[PDB]
Amino acid sequence: EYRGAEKKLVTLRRQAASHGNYYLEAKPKVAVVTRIRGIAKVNPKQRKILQLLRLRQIFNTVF
Amino acid sequence: GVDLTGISKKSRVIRHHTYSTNPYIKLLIKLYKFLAKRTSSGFNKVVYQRLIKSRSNRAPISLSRIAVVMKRKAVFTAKSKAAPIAVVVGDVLDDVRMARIPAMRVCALRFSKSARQSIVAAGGECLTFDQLAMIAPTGKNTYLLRGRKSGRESVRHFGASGVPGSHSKPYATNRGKETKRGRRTGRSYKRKAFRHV
Amino acid sequence: CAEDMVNQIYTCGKHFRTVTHGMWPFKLAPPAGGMRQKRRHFVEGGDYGNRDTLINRFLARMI
Amino acid sequence: AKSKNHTNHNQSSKNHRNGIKGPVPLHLHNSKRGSWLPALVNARRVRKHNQKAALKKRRERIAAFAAK
Amino acid sequence: HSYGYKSGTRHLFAKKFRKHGVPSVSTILTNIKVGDYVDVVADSAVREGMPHKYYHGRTGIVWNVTPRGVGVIINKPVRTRTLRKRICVRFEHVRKSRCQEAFKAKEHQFQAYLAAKKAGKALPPLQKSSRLGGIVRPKNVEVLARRVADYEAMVPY
Amino acid sequence: VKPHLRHYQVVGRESPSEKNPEPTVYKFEVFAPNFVVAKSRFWRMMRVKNKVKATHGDVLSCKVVKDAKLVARNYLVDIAYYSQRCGYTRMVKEFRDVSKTGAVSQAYHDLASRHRARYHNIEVLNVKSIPDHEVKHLSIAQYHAPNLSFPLLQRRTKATRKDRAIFVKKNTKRAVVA
RNA sequence: AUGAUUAGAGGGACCUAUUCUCAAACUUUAAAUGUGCAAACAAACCGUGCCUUAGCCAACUGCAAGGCCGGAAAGAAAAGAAUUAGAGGCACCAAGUGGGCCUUCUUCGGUAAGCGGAGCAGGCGAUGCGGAAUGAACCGCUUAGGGAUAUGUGGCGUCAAAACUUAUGGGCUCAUUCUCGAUACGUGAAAAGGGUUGGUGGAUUCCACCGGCCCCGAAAAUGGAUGACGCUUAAGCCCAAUUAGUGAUUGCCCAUUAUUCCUUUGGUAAGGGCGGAAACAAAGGAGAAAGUGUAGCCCUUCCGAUGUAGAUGUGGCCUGGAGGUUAGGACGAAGCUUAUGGCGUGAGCCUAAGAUGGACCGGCCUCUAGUGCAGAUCUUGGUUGGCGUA
RNA sequence: GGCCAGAACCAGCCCUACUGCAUUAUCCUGUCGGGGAUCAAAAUCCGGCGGGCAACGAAGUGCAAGAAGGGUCUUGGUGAAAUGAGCGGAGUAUUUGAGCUGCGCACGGCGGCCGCACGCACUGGUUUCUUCUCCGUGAUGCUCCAUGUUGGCGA
Ligand SMILES: [K+]
Ligand SMILES: [K+]
Ligand SMILES: [Mg+2]
Ligand SMILES: [Mg+2]
Ligand SMILES: [Mg+2]
Ligand SMILES: [Mg+2]
Ligand SMILES: [Mg+2]
Ligand SMILES: [Mg+2]
Ligand SMILES: [Mg+2]
Ligand SMILES: [Mg+2]
Ligand SMILES: [Mg+2]
Ligand SMILES: [Mg+2]
Ligand SMILES: [Mg+2]
Ligand SMILES: [Mg+2]
Ligand SMILES: [Mg+2]
Ligand SMILES: [Mg+2]
Ligand SMILES: [Mg+2]
Ligand SMILES: [Mg+2]
Ligand code: NA
Ligand code: NA
Ligand code: NA
Repeated sequence: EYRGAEKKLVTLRRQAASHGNYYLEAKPKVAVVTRIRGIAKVNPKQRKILQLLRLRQIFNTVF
Repeated sequence: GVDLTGISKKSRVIRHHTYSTNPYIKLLIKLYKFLAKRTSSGFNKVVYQRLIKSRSNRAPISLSRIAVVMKRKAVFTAKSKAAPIAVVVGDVLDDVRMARIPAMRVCALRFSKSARQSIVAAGGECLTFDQLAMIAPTGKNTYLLRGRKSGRESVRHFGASGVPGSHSKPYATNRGKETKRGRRTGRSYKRKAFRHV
Repeated sequence: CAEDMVNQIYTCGKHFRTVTHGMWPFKLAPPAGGMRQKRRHFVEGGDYGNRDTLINRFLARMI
Repeated sequence: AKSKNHTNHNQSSKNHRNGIKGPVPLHLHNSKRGSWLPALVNARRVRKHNQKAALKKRRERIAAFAAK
Repeated sequence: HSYGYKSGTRHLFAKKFRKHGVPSVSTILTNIKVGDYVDVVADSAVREGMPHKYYHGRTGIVWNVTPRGVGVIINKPVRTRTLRKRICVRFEHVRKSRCQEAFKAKEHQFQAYLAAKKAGKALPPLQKSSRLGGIVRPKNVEVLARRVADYEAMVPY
Repeated sequence: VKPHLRHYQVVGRESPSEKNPEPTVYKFEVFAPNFVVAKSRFWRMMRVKNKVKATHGDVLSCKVVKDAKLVARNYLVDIAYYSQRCGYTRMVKEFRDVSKTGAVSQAYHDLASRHRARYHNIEVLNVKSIPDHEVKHLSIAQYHAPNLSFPLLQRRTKATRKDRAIFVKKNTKRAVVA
């Protein structure tokens, strides 16, 4: 499935490009988020968001 | 470091061993810790939790309350089936206001002497928890019961009595003292009997 | 299986929440080679922004 | 001497320490005391009748169960 | 020092420009029932049964209806808890609240869909995500660039 | 060393809606260190020119434009920078380079050196290879004379890193401490 | 609109159209950030379903309220269509606090202040560690005790780990007794002006104008401070790299951080085993307790671990007596001495040796109290440097 | 020998060495015209036209999914459960990519006619070349501790 999906995207881009058109890529659905700061001096809203993201420690990472 | 803000708020105070010095309570706790670990019964689990509890939290029960609830269960119960064994992890006390009770099987930690006499004279029998473990090892066909604690004097004294909507008793040795300013409209003000929550 | 979780995560499948919620948050090492500036946005020459797919280089050094 | 009178500086922190507890659900503590008296009186009459109907319904249920 | 009942209400309890006047007939004719969600908005032209300034712009449930008044339960934080304050106002200071309009529409749509599926009728077509990719065929294609005239123009004088 | 800036073409548009069903497509040159920066600059231009925010727009394509073959050329760089004291200053400078990215990276280093102007306050209006006879400054024009030749004087030819020494005998290459 | 306000123009003033300027106690308009409510399980929806009511309505099968009887419930679709290190509720009994201070944005009084007063939020106080030479509060990171690896902030000429002074990177800069520069917070400056090399617009190389760096403007009291030396093909400033137009996207050095390994300890802890498995002597061993807590029954697993004031726990330590139970002592009790080892995270325990002593006393369970000292210008006794001094 | 040290292997970690897919066009090349410059040229540059892969290790552009030498005084062991692509047995094959191919269906122009870059289904055909694949061990072990090699020192 992965190989076929990438090949179909390649073909779609080639066909768009060959006629002066464009291929708008699908919006990414998944983000990978890693915390890059320690736990000091965090304001309440940011603290709450990072807790709901389960990013409670530096270099913790989620999808 | 990991941000665990007030993680100590989520820790709960639960009794996990008994403060009792009674060796027989300890034997019963052994028996029912084994039964709660090695069986699927919820009855054994709750019996174990109640067995390790403080005496204040094992409120006593009256014989009349047992009889009334066993009657409410007996109707809508097929007359083929036998009455359940009433189980209380606590004390059964006699009741002078109910002379006529049916034959009931009751298991309790302790019976008052007059309660035991009344139960036997009505045709029932008083069980101990080891006999119950022998004949109902998973508590099938039992009625777990708790005594009442809301009528306690300490409960009646809890909270400030001078705030609106409170009807707690004050800590006072002299009943006639503290019947003036704060309790009558003609003495400055009266604490309000009702307040919307 | 592992590839079931990988597929659910990667394609944002109908069990994305079940799979990610069922995992412990990922606990990563600091990026070998270091960062640029944790206090500046990636666009400003720092590290804290949305860096699109260059997050994969970052995570490769971290994983 | 002369010193600081008022500040609210640490107070929302303290209030959020054990959180701002949310309100009691509306279906709890919904006492009708003090509301419009005529409607209250009528509703009390209906409630008395409904208690009587519950008692009769339980009696009939006991009889019908005992029939089986 | 001054903390009156209506302290600091100069702009709060004031009519909007060219919108002065006594409340309207629709307000008189609206029926308020116990359990209705209402917005508490003070009408500055009445000055009877007017809510305290705190409750302006709060939404609560009606607990009581009197011949000329409405009892509303309003949440109010104080220290570490939120109380349920029962305020008494005249009906002119409440508006039928629209806070549950989307939820009522959703429930109505679900009942309608259930009825249609029971009847075997045609369900509406599904909306599609605009975020999926595809071919773009442009009509006009222009160069996006900074020119000299921009710096020339955004200088005054 | 190779230029620190790459040559990007970012093609994007506002997302089509009910108010704009076939939105215009914009092509944007920009010289940036990576494509994330290139798209950031593209959205800045879209915002400040077409009033289109990135939160309501699409990126149709973001590609590096390859450099041509390396030839000693003259480059006209039309460039602008902002400073608080003087506002926007636009200049047209000439550079000797071998690529457009080389000329633009050189222009950025030059603006940083002689005007203390950093990357994000600089907009490149146009870079263009021009013929020699259209070169205006003598410091660039001197470099395309037919008989251009010069010695290499005052050079600091450091040794290869492996053969570098701390102490050397005065008139030999005999390393003493290394 | 209300107030303040300059000037002309048209019918000395008035008017009419505006025009120069504007307000904490003016405003038509009007953000950002905010702030209420809702988003299906004691609820809501459907039936014109039944009962009840001294409720409303002229009556009603309509409206209101409480119930009963059922039906249906993507248990909340699809359209970006949430997330949770997301068990909610309810009590009881108590401590310390009730002098704060700093910073970021917003600010009020004040010429100003390391001044005084507020709002929001993070801090120090109560907290170290790494970094800014130094600093309660700045940057980084916050802490069981240990290793490895990798980072953060900050660095990579010596001091001082790191470019043994990196590049096969571009520019700019000269400074004479105040030392140019390398000073985030912050800790050395203005109005104004003039070497070099950049820009813009005109004129025939010069005219004006605008930047960069440097210079002048720039005067204080012990000798002195980019931290010191020094550095000028920088070891300075702006910019940009990672072994360099070769062929791809981690140069290097430092944390009480991150990852991982090992050990401890405690859980709102999570699981197993515990009916001796069968046999088995000396010239594979041993253990296996149904258990809060011990040398913890035993094994496995996960997570947390700092802390002033303060709270609480501990088959936690220690001292004088009592009820018990077990011991020891003239072949040497108590006390006392220690480069006197062992055990315990620790309070401490125990052994050894006295070339000490001379007669009582240890362990364990429970009971009990005048029960633990470094400081109170603490009490009493003794000693002591000053001092072979005045 | 329960002490010091050195080499071997094992298991687990940690550094290696080895790189495929897509993209390039504001690009590459030939020739006309101009324009340039010096003694004359060529070149730098601009428009056409015909061709195209700049293919060295092409390009410092996006994503990489490449199994198995050296480190462990940074761990524990020497087979007192080797659970394995690594051990022990069997087979010389299955099947997964790369190719170039069939039917529709999707997918791109002009409105069914073309194409189709190797998309989906038929797990299609082929196999031209590239892989190794298939079985096996409970605990009648509840727990803990006990097993190599070579010297040095120790009689
Ligand atoms: K290290
Ligand atoms: K544990
Ligand atoms: Mg750094
Ligand atoms: Mg900061
Ligand atoms: Mg005070
Ligand atoms: Mg207003
Ligand atoms: Mg208290
Ligand atoms: Mg204090
Ligand atoms: Mg320091
Ligand atoms: Mg060094
Ligand atoms: Mg150097
Ligand atoms: Mg220094
Ligand atoms: Mg642990
Ligand atoms: Mg602690
Ligand atoms: Mg304390
Ligand atoms: Mg005593
Ligand atoms: Mg004493
Ligand atoms: Mg002390
Ligand atoms: Na800290
Ligand atoms: Na240089
Ligand atoms: Na003492």
